[PDB]
Amino acid sequence: SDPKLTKAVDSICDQFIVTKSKISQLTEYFIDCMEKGLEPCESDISQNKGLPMIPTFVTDKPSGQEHGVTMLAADLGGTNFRVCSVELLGNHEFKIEQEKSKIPTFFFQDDHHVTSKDLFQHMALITHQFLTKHHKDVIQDYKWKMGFTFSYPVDQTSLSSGKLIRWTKGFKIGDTVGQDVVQLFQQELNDIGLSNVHVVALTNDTTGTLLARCYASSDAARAINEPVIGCIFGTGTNGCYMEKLENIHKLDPASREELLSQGKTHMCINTEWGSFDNELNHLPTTSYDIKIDQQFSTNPGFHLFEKRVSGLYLGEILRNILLDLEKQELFDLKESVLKNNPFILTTETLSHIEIDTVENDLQDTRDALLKAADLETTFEERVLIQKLVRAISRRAAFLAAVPIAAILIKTNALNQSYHCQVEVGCDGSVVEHYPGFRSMMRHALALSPIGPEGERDVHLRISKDGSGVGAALCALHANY
Amino acid sequence: SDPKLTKAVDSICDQFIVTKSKISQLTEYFIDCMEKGLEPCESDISQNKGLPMIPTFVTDKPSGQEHGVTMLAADLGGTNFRVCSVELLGNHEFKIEQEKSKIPTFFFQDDHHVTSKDLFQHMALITHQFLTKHHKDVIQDYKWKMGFTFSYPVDQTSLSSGKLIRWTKGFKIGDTVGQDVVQLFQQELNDIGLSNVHVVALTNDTTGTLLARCYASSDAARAINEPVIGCIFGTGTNGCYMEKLENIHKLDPASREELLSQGKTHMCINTEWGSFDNELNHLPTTSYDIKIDQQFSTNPGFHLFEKRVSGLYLGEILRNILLDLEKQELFDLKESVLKNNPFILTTETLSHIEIDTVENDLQDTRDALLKAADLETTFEERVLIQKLVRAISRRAAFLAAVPIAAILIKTNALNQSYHCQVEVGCDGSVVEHYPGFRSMMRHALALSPIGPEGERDVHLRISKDGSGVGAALCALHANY
Ligand SMILES: OC[C@H]1O[C@H](O)[C@@H](O)[C@@H](O)[C@@H]1O
Ligand SMILES: OC[C@H]1O[C@H](O)[C@@H](O)[C@@H](O)[C@@H]1O
Repeated sequence: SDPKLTKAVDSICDQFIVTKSKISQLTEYFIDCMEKGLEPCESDISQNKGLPMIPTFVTDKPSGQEHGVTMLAADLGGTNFRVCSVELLGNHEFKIEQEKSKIPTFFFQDDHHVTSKDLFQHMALITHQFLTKHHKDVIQDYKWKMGFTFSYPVDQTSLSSGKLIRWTKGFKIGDTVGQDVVQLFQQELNDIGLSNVHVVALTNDTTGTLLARCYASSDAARAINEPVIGCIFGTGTNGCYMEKLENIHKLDPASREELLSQGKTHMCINTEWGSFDNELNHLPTTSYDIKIDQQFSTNPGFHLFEKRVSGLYLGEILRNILLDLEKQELFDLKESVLKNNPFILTTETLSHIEIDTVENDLQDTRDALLKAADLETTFEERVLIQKLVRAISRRAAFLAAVPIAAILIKTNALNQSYHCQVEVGCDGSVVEHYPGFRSMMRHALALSPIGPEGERDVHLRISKDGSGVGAALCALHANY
Repeated sequence: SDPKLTKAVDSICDQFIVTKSKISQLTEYFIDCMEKGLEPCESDISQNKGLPMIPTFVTDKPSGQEHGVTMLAADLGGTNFRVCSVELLGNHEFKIEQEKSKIPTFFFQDDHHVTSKDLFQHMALITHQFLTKHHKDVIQDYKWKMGFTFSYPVDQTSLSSGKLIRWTKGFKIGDTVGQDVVQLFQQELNDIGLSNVHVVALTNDTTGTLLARCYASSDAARAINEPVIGCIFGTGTNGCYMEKLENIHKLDPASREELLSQGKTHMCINTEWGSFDNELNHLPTTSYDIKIDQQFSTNPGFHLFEKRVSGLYLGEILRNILLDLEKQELFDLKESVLKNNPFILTTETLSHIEIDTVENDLQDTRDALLKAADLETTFEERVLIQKLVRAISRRAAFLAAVPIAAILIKTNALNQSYHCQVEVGCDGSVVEHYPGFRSMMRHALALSPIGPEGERDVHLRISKDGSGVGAALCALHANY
């Protein structure tokens, strides 16, 4: 027991407190940023520091009765790449064949040069392998339609076109920025004899999450649970929603009028809320967050909301806290390997600490810290490390509720029919598996302007779109 | 169209309102009735008018790692009888084969005499039919153990013995009352060559629901979701919970000390909360409820809470309201068959009205009323019937939350570790399929003394396991 270490920890934990008044302020500011982000910016989209609010050119929420021939789907995340074939049977049913593979660490390192051709050649070959394994009998001329789920910010110009704005989540491929990722992918498919495979749709992982949940939600569930948000809380964080065409002022007025005359009323918006308040006008900030953004992040000055929320960064926050406590001569790092190893403490490490119990002398915390960075600890040190972890995760979960509450308020989403609630489709390892993260998001929602009664009308449902149904639904609509 | 009918309906709807203060009163009173009911009744158990609080002789919550050879299970409800075989694989997994069949209307007509042998012979033959279909090769050669789920109040004397206290729901076989239902069932199994099938456990459907959730709940979910209540909202309503052995004063002190010395701390209590406040000291009561209890129910003076909540009675409430409005010359029943047909309006009929919409001129309500009792309606009449239905169902759901809040408060269930929440295993057609019932129960929980913060820690989870797994777990434990 070191009373000076205990007070230092309690003081740092206080730096992560998010009050009811703060949530209200951030919710209000988020809506302002939404409206600003819906206006056209005559600057560079890569220079823009506001809330991107990217039109996805998706205008229809699936009913569940969509059906068609087998579609192809490719899904590039922050960790895995998947190729799938999806047969939409209507009636909320589908057949899926998929192959999942980790993204090689080769694409995340700077010691050797990585090019766009490396990435998209790798993706085209995986596609070729999938088609050889699961659809060998299909003619080599078959007119495959493919939907491409690309979980990165894209300057979407149509359903099938858009240029990469900037990488995130540790990806470092310099020459992809400013390039149309559908063309890059299509060219590599062409080069290996798969020119008959046409990438006809491009969706963000938020967009796919919303569409897939709209299609799969049964008639009974859909009756009293209306999916209004598809969002992600994993390596990164983001969410989408349906905005009135009239409010999407950055959209060409002729395109708006054309869509309106076709009977459309809304278009899905990829908010890219990981980049909420990149200027830090209001986001809770500690010295540890600044250090992560400026020194250890791949995109300094951008995606600052994500750096306080998503799983890529929560462990790194703890590392910088322990390093600061060592400089203060309060914590003995012993023979650990924390120093000079950014991101060696993972959110997976924290997940073993969050609900560890003192009845077992916090043995899971000890093992996790030894396994991660060879950090020996005493019981008393683990008690304080647990406090730090819980403050980090609570702030992350409280902030995670802000974009959702803001969207629900701006769109008046809680105004529905009798008994009908709003469903927020959630995917990602943090919201799904980090113990207590969902419970704290719900607490924060109850504290937000929607109040406890609004939170009861909100269903944070784990809804995974890892099978490519979201991309498949977009490809089904598009023309070959 | 008729302002006098509209004001009469609004006035009737106001009679079904349950206020926050009322919920608080009923929640407090329920706890008092729990403590009274845990004492010896000092009278006949069949004469007892208090909260039964029946000890089930189940003292251990499954861990999920139980495993063994295939067990048999039989489940007699108020509508169906099902036989199944359950293979417990450990690791929260199991294989189940089951056959469901309606209870013949022969057992529902008093026009001819029905005996216990009729019922249990029918059950034994269905069991034989199940074994012939799914286990033909070893029907007569296996020493089968069977768990018996009997969804009726039983004066349980051990895990495998208990006498029927009284029938509920649409059942009445006089010679079963006071008889050990395990012996009645076992005797009929013996008579058809199934003496090798041993009924070794007897559980209420509430008890089985809790056990099944304890076994099926994954390690991760179980870590932050402790199942504390198994409850039913179907034809009837009821729930069970784990009570400290020291508080079960009606239990023989020698048995309590024996169990305690064996390391046991709790026993599951079948509350039979359908019989909460049979004297109507506080329960909301209308003339329609009194008419149902005194004239149309099989058990007048008992199960009065159930008669305001469960699916057997909600439709019958609407029938008595429409009959009252006709006597007043305010509602035209036309050529309907409502009069002199108790229970012809079902909760299934009401489920089609609850979220029917005026955008479709309430056509589903029109069809449901014609199909149920040949009641033609105008749009205005359907609008008012919908108001009545919604007032009936809201009262049912608000009352349904009272026993749950009371149990959680009495047992200090919300006092747990960090992030740990309580799970309430729910089964039955009403909570599962009646639109909005679960949402209204959650509102009522937020209004109860546990408050909105308590409701967020409560998860009303629909039991996708059933009472067969619960009975199978008890059979696995018992000796052949
Ligand atoms: O994957 C979640 C989220 O992570 C980052 O914020 C970006 O790459 C987004 O495009 C993506 O939606
Ligand atoms: O089936 C739910 C419930 O219905 C009635 O209340 C009784 O028969 C109970 O024994 C039973 O648990």
